Amino acid sequence: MKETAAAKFERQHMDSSTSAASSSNYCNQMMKSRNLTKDRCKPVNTFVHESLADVQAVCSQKNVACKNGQTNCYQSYSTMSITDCRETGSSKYPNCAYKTTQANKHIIVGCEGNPYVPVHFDASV
Ligand SMILES: O=c1ccn([C@@H]2O[C@H](CO)[C@@H](OP(=O)(O)O)[C@H]2O)c(=O)[nH]1
Repeated sequence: MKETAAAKFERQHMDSSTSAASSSNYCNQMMKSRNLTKDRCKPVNTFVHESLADVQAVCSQKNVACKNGQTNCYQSYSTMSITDCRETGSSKYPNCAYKTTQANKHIIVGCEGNPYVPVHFDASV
């Protein structure tokens, strides 16, 4: 099989199946099930609770600078339901542990391809 950059973005950052984090253990479960903690704990990761179509649409919205200075980033006009997963103080690989926090923010993504879709999650603002 093959995984594209766009598909990896979906695996790492999309969860359209819920309107918001579904439990206090959501991040522990998702960071594991989406294979985001294989070799080390990832300190922060955001999941977006919106339709794929609505997130892909961001690539036709507000062009902004990525934090690294690249100019292929785009900010959403809409405010989106997101979950931020962040390591707790006691998290220690291979037993990675996360606090699940709900938010409603704009997202900033990097985009590529035809169709022109997200390949990178840059920030929420
Ligand atoms: O609000 C944020 C900021 C960063 N990241 C993620 O944290 C990592 C380092 O910045 C990135 O993961 P990556 O290298 O696989 O693309 C980025 O997507 C988030 O998930 N949410």
